[PDB]
Amino acid sequence: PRQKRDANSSIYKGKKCRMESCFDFTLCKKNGFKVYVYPQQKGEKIAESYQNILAAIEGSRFYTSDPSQACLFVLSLDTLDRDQLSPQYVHNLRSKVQSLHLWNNGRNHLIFNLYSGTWPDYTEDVGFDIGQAMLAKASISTENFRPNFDVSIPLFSKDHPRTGGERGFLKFNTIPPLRKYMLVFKGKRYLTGIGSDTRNALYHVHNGEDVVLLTTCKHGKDWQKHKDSRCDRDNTEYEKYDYREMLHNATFCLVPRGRRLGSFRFLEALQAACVPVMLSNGWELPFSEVINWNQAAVIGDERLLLQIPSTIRSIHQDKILALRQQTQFLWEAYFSSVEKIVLTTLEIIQDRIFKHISRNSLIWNKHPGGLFVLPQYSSYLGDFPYYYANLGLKPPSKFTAVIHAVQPVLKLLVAAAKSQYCAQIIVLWNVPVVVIEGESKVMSSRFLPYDNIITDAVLSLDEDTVLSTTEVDFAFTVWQSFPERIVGYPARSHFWDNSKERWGYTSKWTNDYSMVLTGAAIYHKYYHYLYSHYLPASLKNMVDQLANCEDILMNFLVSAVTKLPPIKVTQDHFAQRQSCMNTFASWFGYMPLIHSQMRLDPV
Amino acid sequence: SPIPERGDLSCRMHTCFDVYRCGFNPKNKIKVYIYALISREYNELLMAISDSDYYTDDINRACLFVPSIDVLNQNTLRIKETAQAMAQLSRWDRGTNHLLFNMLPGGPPDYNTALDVPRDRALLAGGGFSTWTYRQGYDVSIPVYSPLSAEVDLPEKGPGPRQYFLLSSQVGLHPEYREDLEALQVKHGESVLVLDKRKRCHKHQVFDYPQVLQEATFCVVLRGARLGQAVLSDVLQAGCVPVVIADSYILPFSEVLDWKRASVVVPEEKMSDVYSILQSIPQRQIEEMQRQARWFWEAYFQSIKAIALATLQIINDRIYPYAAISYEEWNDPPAVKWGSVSNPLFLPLIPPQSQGFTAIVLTYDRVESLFRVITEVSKVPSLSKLLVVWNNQNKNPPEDSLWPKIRVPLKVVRTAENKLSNRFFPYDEIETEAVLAIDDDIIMLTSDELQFGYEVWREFPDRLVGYPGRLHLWDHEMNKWKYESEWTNEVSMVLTGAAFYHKYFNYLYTYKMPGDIKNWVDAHMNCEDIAMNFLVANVTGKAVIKVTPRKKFKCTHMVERSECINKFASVFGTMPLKVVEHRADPV
Ligand SMILES: *[C@@H]1O[C@H](CO)[C@@H](O[C@@H]2O[C@H](CO)[C@@H](O[C@@H]3O[C@H](CO)[C@@H](O)[C@H](O)[C@@H]3O)[C@H](O)[C@H]2NC(C)=O)[C@H](O)[C@H]1NC(C)=O
Repeated sequence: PRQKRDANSSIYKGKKCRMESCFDFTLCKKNGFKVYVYPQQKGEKIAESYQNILAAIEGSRFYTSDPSQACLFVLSLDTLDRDQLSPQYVHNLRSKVQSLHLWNNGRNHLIFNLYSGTWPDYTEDVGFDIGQAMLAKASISTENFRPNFDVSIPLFSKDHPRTGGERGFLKFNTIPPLRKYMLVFKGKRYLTGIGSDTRNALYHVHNGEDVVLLTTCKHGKDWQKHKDSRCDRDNTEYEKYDYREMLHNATFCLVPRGRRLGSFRFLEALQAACVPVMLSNGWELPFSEVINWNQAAVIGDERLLLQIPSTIRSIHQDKILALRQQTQFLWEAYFSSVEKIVLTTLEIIQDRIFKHISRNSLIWNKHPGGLFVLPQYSSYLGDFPYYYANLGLKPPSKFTAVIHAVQPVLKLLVAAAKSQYCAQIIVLWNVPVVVIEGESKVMSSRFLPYDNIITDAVLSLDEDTVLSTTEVDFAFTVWQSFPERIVGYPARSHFWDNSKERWGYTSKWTNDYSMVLTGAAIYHKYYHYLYSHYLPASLKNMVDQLANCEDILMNFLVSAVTKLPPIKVTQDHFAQRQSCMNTFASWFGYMPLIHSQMRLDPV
Repeated sequence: SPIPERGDLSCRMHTCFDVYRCGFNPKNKIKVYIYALISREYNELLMAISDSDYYTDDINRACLFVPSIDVLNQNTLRIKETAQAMAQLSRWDRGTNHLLFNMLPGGPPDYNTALDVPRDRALLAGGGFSTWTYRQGYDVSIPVYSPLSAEVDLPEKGPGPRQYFLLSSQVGLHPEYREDLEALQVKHGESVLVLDKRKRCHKHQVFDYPQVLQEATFCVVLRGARLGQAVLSDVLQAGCVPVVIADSYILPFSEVLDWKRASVVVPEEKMSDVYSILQSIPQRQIEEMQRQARWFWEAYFQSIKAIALATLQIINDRIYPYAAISYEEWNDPPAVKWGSVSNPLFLPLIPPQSQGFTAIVLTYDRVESLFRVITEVSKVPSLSKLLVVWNNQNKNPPEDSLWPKIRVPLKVVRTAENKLSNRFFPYDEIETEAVLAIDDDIIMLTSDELQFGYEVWREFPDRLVGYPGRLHLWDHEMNKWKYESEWTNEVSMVLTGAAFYHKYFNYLYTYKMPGDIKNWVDAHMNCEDIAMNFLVANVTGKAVIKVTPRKKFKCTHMVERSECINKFASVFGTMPLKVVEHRADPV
């Protein structure tokens, strides 16, 4: 009974910690998931990478300044590099962490680590006694991984982008997917130590035509001291390529174990669209408990090193295509920036609290990813616009009309009601018609989720926009073909100003468009939730203060989620929009808006 | 007699398993060897192993070992004797690759949630695993077999509304479980139904146990013994969504089966919140979970053969991850598989304008009209290459000097035969993604027309973009489909003439088409356009984008087209074409 649970909690509070033992679920106890970051002591050095991690946590929606409210804690001390020989190591950390008032043996603390171990026999030497804290370590061995407690995170450089995205390198999805080379590697080899056995045996499999692997022993004093009978030839062959031309011209990239199981080459391989072939035995891949890596890479035991090229050749062509596309999706979803990595770790932790409100194994491994799919809205895949082809479900045949009122509005209600696809009408004051009382003239409150909205599709329509019933039906039919986009009549575009280095907004006779305004637009109700529970309070508050720009942020969010342009269909105030767009781009890190020259019309 | 060491929790594939034994083979399936010697369950297990594609002889060739000693039930196992036998197995090798099967890892004095035999490195397929006694990439969690799945055959009742909401039919639960279930029943009533001690006895009421579960939309599976209950299989068979209230329990086949779509896991502390947890789930999700539970039972929980095959398949995917089957194929019922699309070009990338499209032009016994269209096509910007396929074998190609002066590298393909399906062959000379298939008779297209069509294709790389418009209608009098082109209020196909599509569609036409359409079309010299539209609609699962406010593109046909449409609908088992009423024209 409860005695057995208490005994299990007491006994397994060690290296074998799990959530039901080394965690306290009572602190979360709500949909609100909050993380507390310890204040900076202003007496210790801060690495740029940990600064980026803490900025991602602080600028996230899980950040709270009250230690009582949070149910997850992140230290402000530098823990990423635990190597004693590194110039970012922090001394006296073991006693420093025990002086913290809120440590509580690290019961609900999340610690980020990227490097561990010293020169002889690199191990998981975090230094300080972690206790009950679950660590989001980078290079985790399989036998040292807690199956559902720790998180394996990617290893990234200090120059890894904090908010922006690199967009990937797979611009052309060419068939055949094969490239000039078949399997490549260009990195150092170590004469003595641990983790060089697989790197020393690459010359057997080196071919020079399809499998080209180049290694150098020049890694310090041993550049000429203890060089073996192969360094000369290896170095002469090595100085023939660029490691960047040979990375973008290869179908598969080898990612073997170096000194540590993790490596910088993994993220480069995912960015380069080359399918990574992992050789490090006993490596927990980044988010392996959440991402299916058989669909995005090849895993091969380095004990069977010699016959790897035959196995890689035996991989079918369509499998290569699927792997190459999955690699790009994973890069753009969870690895493109430090913010994405940190939010992925926090969301994976959050999914362990309420097991009945979580993301299935399909949301994570399919577009658009788990970061844009919040399970608190619904754990059912049919309530999302993205998962109709994967299931056998057609898009909803009924929509809900929502009118934000601050006469044509009377004609508009009558015209919209006559539509055969209209089930209910909601009128916002700041077929059954519903009137909802408003408390403030907040014009971004028109994107709030409402319990009165039954249909998945929502037609947002301003009172001054007169729209015919046939036009409504045609727009809904078009939306049924593209349920994930915004389908609407009024469209505006964006441009880049070289004069001021600021994004611009046009609204007159443009040659194309990248935003469709929400004044006559149809979109899924889930984006009402995502507009509220994903966007930070700062942007929406600025929108409320300026009294515009809510629909621009709507288009920004939809473009970021779908990576596709909106679909237009047919048949002092101005200066605020530019500042709005610049702030939105600054927060997002890039410009999700995509130009489009298509316009759908009835036949 | 020698006895091995106790089970090592720090034992994974990369350390314990021997990958040298099963290196690589064309059919990427492991080889399983069986020792010659038992319960009827273990007999069915060995028979299933021996009658599968994983069974081999010549022990030196096999990669896995399954000893013929009954280990399924630990209540009468005689641990020491089993350890002596496993040591005596004469090929133990510290159990480097030996597979053990178990379903009740529980001891009367204490439940260890794992096999209590030494089994130093032996791989376990156990029915009950806790998160502390389960090795992540080494062990396999398997269902505990219930004889009822073979003893009684419940009717295949479809999803729908039921009399009871939450039902708990278990025997000998701990008193706290009974007290809290009674509290829920007295609080709600007429929905929560708890059954006392194959017959279930409620107060002055009797039910048949396998069939009473058909009357509930949620079924409770509690942790009372071994952390794994045979009631789970009965719950899945009956169709009710399981509610697992075990604290630290890893569900069977959780490595590949997604239980979030088929069950509800609630920690046993929040038992009074179970009803409120389940009330939040809408009806459609409940129906989907019922379907997934029934599919899981019929695919993996039905018999010992299913369990053995699934366990060996999981191990095979572990050994050869590159050849592993898909998680979608794993948890999708046949109905969902038929309905599902699984678009291969799923990556949402918009190609840059710096590339182009290789126009492929098909002619036979028509030269004076091929030239008039090649001249107009060559004017189009971003036309990287132009290929002309020469069907008529008796006639000779015109002189090279006679060909027009174009800005693009032209090439001519000499066909081995005269078949109209040769235009869809994936040519290694095509260095682009978009392929413009245009016919000689098609003349009323401008350079701006083709450029706009290509620009529209760039926004939809994974579907078919074409200028001509045809659709299909259904007639009740013939009870078949018809090919209709005279009028257009909706569209479902665009002719391959004047169409933009990805070269992957050419590859699909050439290789991945079913074995009937291609030969039928090569026989009939017609209906390649309809076949390509069918294939695109079936593989991509998306509609088709017309790009012209224009219908006239030229200066027993219809019966043959209707026959083609009906045959193509028959060979696919359904009609994958989707009717849309929108066309794309420039802003
Ligand atoms: C794309 O085309 C494939 C065929 O290449 C479609 O799969 C087929 O779907 C039909 C049902 O639509 C299946 O027929 C079923 O057969 C079983 C017996 O096996 C019968 O009991 C059912 O009542 C039904 O008649 C057919 O077996 C299946 N074939 C294959 C190879 O999967 C698929 O549905 C098409 N998808 C789309 C989106 O159009």
